[PDB]
Amino acid sequence: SSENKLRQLNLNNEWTLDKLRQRLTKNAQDKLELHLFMLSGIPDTVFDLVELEVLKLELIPDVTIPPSIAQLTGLKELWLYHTAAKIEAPALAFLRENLRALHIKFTDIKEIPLWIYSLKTLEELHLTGNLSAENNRYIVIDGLRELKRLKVLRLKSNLSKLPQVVTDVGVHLQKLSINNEGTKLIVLNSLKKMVNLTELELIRCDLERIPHSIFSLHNLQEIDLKDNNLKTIEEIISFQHLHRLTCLKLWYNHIAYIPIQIGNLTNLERLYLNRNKIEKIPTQLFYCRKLRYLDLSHNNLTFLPADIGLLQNLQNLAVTANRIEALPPELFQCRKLRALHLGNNVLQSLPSRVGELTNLTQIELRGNRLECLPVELGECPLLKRSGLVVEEDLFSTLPPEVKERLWRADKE
Repeated sequence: SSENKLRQLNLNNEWTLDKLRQRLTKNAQDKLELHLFMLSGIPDTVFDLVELEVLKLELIPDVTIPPSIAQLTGLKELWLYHTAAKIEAPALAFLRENLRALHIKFTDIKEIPLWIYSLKTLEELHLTGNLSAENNRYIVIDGLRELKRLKVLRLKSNLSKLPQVVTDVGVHLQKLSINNEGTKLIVLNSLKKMVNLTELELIRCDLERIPHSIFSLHNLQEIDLKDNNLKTIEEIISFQHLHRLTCLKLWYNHIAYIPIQIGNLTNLERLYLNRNKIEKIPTQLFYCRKLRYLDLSHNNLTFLPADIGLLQNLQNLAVTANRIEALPPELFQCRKLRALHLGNNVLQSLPSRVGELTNLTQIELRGNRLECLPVELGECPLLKRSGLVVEEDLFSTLPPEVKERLWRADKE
């Protein structure tokens, strides 16, 4: 049509290849992406960007995805933010055979392309918006069954319950992520069907108690229950049967204590308990002897038990913003430590045994009640001034020789 042609010509003239290349971004996931927003359509010059991996369209009306999309032979992801998208069969056949991730943020069904359920090779789907209509609960995802290659489903949709169609896709799904924006999710036994899941995120779902369905997910490797108003977590006793569980995130809750049965989660390598209300660490936690990452920051801890020295694989330890008076000497038996986040405590001294931390590259000390610093920080071969985060006057207490080598290490 003549009207469409003139509008398209004008858009192409406004979006030269040089301008598009200046707009490209190497994004956080190291992917080459183009983001377009608030335009009248898609400039045809987009499809000369043959290196593109991610296309993001935001708030673009009346969009038609054209057959030249097949020129983007490395396109893997398409993001549609408030952008309805029409397509003909050649462009769709290309997406059906090559697109790996689809993100859609939508206001209502009008912004959901009916062709998305035919995207037979899709591995990830991310939906942000309400999934239901009158007499049509969860219709937006009824078609998930046809996405037989799907590995990752992310929903940000204020769900009262987990839709049955989700639990049905559990044979092949590997990662389920729900961000419920504080809407209480009721799980009630249906989650047990997602036997292939290795990663589960139930974020901001007002769970209050860890749901018992999780115990049936015997392939789980990682669980994240951020911001669910958890006060007690006795239910972790049943995690002892999840033999592949290596990452437990219960951060950002109201947890008042750590049950001793945490020590039977013996395959834990990363444990995040930061931003809770915990006052002490049970000694049984140190039976989690494969721990590499431990974050207990922003709790109410006064001391670290001597048994922390039994965590021989500990590499990153954070206890920021507690009220710890001193560090046990046994902490420095943890020879693999690389990072020690100790800020905003009430430390009065930093033990001389820090010199034994051969692999230390990062130590945050600010906001403590230190009068001086110990010379033995100079014994840490890999530490640089940029990794020693402390007030300048405290840094000055080190020997000039030590201070010289820390400064050099950065500039070398």
